[PDB]
Amino acid sequence: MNHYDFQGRSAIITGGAQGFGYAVAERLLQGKAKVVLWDMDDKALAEARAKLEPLGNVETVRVDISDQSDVQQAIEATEKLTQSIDILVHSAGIAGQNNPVADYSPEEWRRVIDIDLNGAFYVNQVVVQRMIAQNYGRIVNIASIAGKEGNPTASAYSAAKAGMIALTKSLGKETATRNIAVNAITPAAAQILEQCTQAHIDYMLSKIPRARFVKVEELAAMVAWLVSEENSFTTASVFDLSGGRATY
Ligand SMILES: NC(=O)c1ccc[n+]([C@@H]2O[C@H](COP(=O)([O-])OP(=O)(O)OC[C@H]3O[C@@H](n4cnc5c(N)ncnc54)[C@H](O)[C@@H]3O)[C@@H](O)[C@H]2O)c1
Repeated sequence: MNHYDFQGRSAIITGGAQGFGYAVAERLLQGKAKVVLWDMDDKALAEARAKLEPLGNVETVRVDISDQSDVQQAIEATEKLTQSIDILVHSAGIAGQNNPVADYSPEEWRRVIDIDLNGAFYVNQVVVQRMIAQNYGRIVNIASIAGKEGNPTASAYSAAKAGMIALTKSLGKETATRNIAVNAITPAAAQILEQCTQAHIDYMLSKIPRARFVKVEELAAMVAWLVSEENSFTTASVFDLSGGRATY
């Protein structure tokens, strides 16, 4: 096992109460970062803080990242809890319902874009402002393989994740002359997936050459390096976690 140092650094992790964000918070606490969990569910946040407290110092902020005003209230509350805001791992988002474009609900389309794309912009804006003021920052926007490939019957989700990738490329080059790294990750499906049929699971696994889904352990390990100081050159890039499926 590697060790990523985070002493003196503070991190914001949206969607940190469970799943990918929780696994990243668990690893950043091993690097002894100060972790602030952003999530919409106040109940899940309370269970996360209870599990993670024996691992280190953790704070929680209730916020809907698709509401820009709630994001503005969240970043100010976080400033009262930290000395600086050094790391952002944007993991909040929904999967959206599955439907062909010909049948997709306009309301569901707008809901997916607001949460998975507009929300990512709101969070990235207020956090990078602090990173600019301190001339330090590391950002990882957790996208998806769907953003690269355009999965059939998931157009809204795929379109939202592709915007997050372009947002990442744009924001990265805007801050390239500063000590700020802005990158994204395109993971495959994770072990959310239990609502699927077995035949549907066999189809998803047939597109992944490793024949298995990514473990939250493996995502958190790669995120931990991407938000460390040693990631001092690569920015506006996409790091893959698809197990051999992606071709670019
Ligand atoms: N798990 C997968 O198979 C998979 C695959 C590819 C990409 N992703 C992406 O990774 C992210 C989440 O992954 P996960 O496995 O941890 O899902 P999850 O359901 O286990 O957790 C998602 C968390 O984000 C929160 N959330 C949703 N909308 C929110 C909002 N407006 N404001 C604040 N919090 C909100 C949720 O409360 C939850 O805590 C998403 O961006 C997802 O698109 C997941």
